[PDB]
Amino acid sequence: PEGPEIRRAADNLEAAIKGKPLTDVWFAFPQLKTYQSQLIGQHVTHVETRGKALLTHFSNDLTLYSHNQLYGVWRVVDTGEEPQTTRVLRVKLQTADKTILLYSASDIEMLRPEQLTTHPFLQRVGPDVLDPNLTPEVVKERLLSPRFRNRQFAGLLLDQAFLAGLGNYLRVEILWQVGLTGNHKAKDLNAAQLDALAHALLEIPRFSYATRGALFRFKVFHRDGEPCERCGSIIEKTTLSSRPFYWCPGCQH
DNA sequence: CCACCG
DNA sequence: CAGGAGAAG
Ligand SMILES: [Zn+2]
Repeated sequence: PEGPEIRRAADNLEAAIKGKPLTDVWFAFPQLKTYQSQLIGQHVTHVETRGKALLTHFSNDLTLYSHNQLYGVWRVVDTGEEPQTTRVLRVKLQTADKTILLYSASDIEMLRPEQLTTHPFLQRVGPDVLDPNLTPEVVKERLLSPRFRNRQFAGLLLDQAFLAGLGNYLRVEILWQVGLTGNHKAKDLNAAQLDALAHALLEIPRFSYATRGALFRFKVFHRDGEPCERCGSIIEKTTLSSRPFYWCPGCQH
């Protein structure tokens, strides 16, 4: 689950419980139990996302930080319901009609307002690809900036200090869209390619967010052994940056 | 380069 | 049941 999927989840958490008084609050972790009574009768004011970090803001200036990594997932249920699952329950935020449940995530903590800028992940993250205020022109500047112009794309497009919310499927899909392998740096692109990359870094995540739940589809991710829809070569699966990697040898260079 | 499910 | 599927030491 990458930025698009986390923002879709956050939207569903807001539809379920934004603004509604909490009738019960439960945390599995011993260090979070102290906040249960403190949050009963408060409400979620909004669910913010910064890339894959999810920030559940409450009406008393606390914010729950959660990060699902590769395995966490939120579920929305009617209050009192809890469908059988083998997953470990980590957070329950309950209101009169709907409850939200966080399963499996291990990175969960309660933040005071000052920590929204000093928490180690929140301090390092770059601009979010789903932020409508972030433009292709600003992404082009970021690519060409001294800080990032010499970085290889293979790792750059996984690094949340560059653009928050990109993960491996988005890396693979963006590089195929612009015809590039991961072994390039922004300093070496021509202006047309840089512009194409800047646009794709925003437009593919935004299209996935809008339509994965003309609709988003994978062009190469998990399509090894299939013909590329652009040039017909057979898509390959390898590893890149210690993660799987999908690409087309006929049209990515 | 710690942390559910062929 | 070792190893595959976001991020930091
Ligand atoms: Zn191709």
